[PDB]
Amino acid sequence: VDGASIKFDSICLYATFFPMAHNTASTLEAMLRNDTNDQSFNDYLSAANMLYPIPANATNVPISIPSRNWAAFRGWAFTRLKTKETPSLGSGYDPYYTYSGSIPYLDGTFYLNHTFKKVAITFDSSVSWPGNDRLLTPNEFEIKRSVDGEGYNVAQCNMTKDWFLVQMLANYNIGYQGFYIPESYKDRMYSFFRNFQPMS
Amino acid sequence: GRYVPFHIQVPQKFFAIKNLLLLPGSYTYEWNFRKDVNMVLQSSLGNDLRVDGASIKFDSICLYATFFPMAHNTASTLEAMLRNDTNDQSFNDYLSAANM
Amino acid sequence: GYNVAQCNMTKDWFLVQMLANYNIGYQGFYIPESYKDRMYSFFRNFQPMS
Amino acid sequence: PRPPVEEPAVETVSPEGRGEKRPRPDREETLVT
Amino acid sequence: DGSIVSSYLTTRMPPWAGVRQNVMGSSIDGRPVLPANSTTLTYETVSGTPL
Amino acid sequence: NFASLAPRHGSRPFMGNWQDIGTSNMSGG
Amino acid sequence: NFASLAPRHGSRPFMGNWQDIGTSNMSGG
Amino acid sequence: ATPSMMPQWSYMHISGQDASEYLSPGLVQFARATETYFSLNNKFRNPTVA
Amino acid sequence: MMPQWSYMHISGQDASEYLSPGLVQFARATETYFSLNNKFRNPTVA
Amino acid sequence: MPQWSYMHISGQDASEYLSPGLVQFARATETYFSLNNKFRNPTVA
Amino acid sequence: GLRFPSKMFGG
Amino acid sequence: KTAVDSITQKKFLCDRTLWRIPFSSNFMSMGALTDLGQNLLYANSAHALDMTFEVDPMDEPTLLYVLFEVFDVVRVHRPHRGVIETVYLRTPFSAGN
Amino acid sequence: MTFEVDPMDEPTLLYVLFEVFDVVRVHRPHRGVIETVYLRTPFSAGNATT
Amino acid sequence: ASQLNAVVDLQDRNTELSYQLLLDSIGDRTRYFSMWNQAVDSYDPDVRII
Repeated sequence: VDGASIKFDSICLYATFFPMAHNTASTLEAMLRNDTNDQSFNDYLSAANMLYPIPANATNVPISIPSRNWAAFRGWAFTRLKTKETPSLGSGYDPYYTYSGSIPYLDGTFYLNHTFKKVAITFDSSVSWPGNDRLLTPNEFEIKRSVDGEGYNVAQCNMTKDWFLVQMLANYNIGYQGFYIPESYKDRMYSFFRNFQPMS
Repeated sequence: GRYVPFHIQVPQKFFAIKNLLLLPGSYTYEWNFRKDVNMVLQSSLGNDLRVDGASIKFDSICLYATFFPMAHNTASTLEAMLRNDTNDQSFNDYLSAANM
Repeated sequence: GYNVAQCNMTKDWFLVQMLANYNIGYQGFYIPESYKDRMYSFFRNFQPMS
Repeated sequence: PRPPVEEPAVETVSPEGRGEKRPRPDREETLVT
Repeated sequence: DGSIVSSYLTTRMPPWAGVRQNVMGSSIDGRPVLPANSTTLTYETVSGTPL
Repeated sequence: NFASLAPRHGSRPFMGNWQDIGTSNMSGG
Repeated sequence: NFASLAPRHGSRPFMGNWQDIGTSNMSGG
Repeated sequence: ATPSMMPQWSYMHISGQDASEYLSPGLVQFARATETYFSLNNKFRNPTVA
Repeated sequence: MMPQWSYMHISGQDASEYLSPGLVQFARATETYFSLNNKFRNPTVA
Repeated sequence: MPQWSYMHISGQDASEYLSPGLVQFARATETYFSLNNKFRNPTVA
Repeated sequence: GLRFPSKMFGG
Repeated sequence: KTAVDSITQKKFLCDRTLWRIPFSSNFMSMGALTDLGQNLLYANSAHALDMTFEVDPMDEPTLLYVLFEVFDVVRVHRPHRGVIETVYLRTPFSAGN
Repeated sequence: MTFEVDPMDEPTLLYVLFEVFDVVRVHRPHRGVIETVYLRTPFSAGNATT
Repeated sequence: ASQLNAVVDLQDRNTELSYQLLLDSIGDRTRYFSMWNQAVDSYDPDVRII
């Protein structure tokens, strides 16, 4: 609506070639065409990415995965987005996406992490995960509390002691032998302790 | 504000029990905490906070301890190895100084 | 259309200067690490403008 | 905390983890110490 | 409306507070607690009288 | 053995270094 | 073998590396 | 979908051998020689197993 | 003097040497997730 | 070339052309009296 | 080298 | 000296990050293929999943972006000249017929 | 030791670190037994008088 | 020869977030690279938290 427009004049594909010797580049070609020498990559995110809608002023968000193989499952990672700030990428054009700010779904600029209270994970309608009396509240992942009377918070904020233990172990392997500042190569930009700023 | 209900997690600094891996057993663990507002608090002017109305009150103190969920045959082997007199855990103060 | 970096430096010369200093350019251009990217080097000081 | 070490006893400093010129970023390949 | 309530699949009730109903609660001594839809339950609030 | 307690980078257990078993740091010593 | 000139880390001398004796530092290569 | 997921975790290199072990010994010997100027390191999936 | 410096590990063997070989093999395997490294004193001798 | 080898532009590294007693001396005293930058190593492409 | 494990998110 | 009867508010802001919950038996990273993904329970049988999120209320339609972390892997085979063949397999949430 | 300092119009202290080996060795032979031996040298805190 | 697409792309993949999180782990992210327009979105830390 605001008159911005992009128009492509001419687009070229460039490709930089290493000037390898022709007996070396034929030996590497012949080795890399074997079945045992197949080049195998992985996606860095390595995740099936599911968007579940939350209505306005909605507190409880129940989801379900019907019945699947769970072999080689790695874990969960979740962040609340906005429907205004997330395009429908399944179509080639989203006419109802009237927003040109930062896209947290694509840029990685997530900011609604603090808007979570707790998470419950139950496999197979009865097996509460992690179970096994692991956490201080073992049937749920209390991320933050609004009323603390039993004193289960860290860092002079409302983040709980279960969830600070989980997030310092998910990122850093820190928590069973004391909490401390992780070294700066483990503590990247999109990591936990780099961005966790408690307030009062 | 002036009136701050706090909620703090205070580490352990005594070097013999700062990195100690306790083997199984029932241990008492007693500690004395200060209420001195010139010691437990720091002002940016250095004024006497006893005259200046600062006061601390301790409601309750809880000892927390995060266990590694080690397997009961692995943690029985690690227990049995660390009770030998050659596997004694030996520590050193980082300052390692006499203070006069 | 032979310019890099949204400036007027060419694509031949940006390849040569990223290979003279960093061995970067035949397997993709990226930011060299800070121990290789010293003060008097190319990428520390290259400032493309418009 | 300690630089890498070979054991031939004598105690020999190992050259692994040192910085090099690489055509590809070194963090995705190795650990740089 | 004319529709059938509830025609959707009902997920069972989570066994913790702030989910079951959105009625104004009460503290342990009778102080009024605002519902779970309130913005004031997005932080924690603590009271303490000094010495 | 205690080598089945280590993560396998490939088919080999990723054993930690022998030099990381003790601490040696003091105040300049 | 000049191992009594090396600081003992433990019971063994902390000898250096053979390959560190020279230098190859040069501007641009 | 398979009761033993190992033949396709080893095929896709989810749980198996390092690239020093499943590749041909000439390609591993090639990639060590050319490592400073033509990196073949990130072209192959190396699994880590808990 | 010297018999009690080797007892308290002021001068003597490193933790790779005086510890039992089952504990050193344990501490290398579990090094990434359960570190036993800062529990034992390594003497450095001038 | 015999003059690149004399000036160590090409040839053996300092662990190889030096006397083996000096290599063991510079390897032992490396932490407090470094002899490493006194001897030139060739880097041959 | 070829023994370095592959970069994945969170493991 | 005339300070009001105050009440304390505490919260946190943690931008740029994803709330990682690892599917490991001790919440640690002992490998990319965790010990519960290799478990006899979760590999030799099929399980349902019922996740339940309690969030803060917002006066705006919001989304929930859950990452079910898988092994999204390609293997590229090039047997002859001009022939390139890719085989894709992500586990658990495979998308192949 | 003979220190010479600048004069200050305030009662000041002098904090000398006599650097020692403040070392503890911890033995736990049985369940619930915690035996420690402390020793520092030169400035030991135990002699034949105690 | 074959016209058979080697890109079997999926609708519930996020290639962009896979690449934004990749550059954090393989390189320094506060640095600016104008050729790929690699300049990370960063709020001012004194404006967000007063």
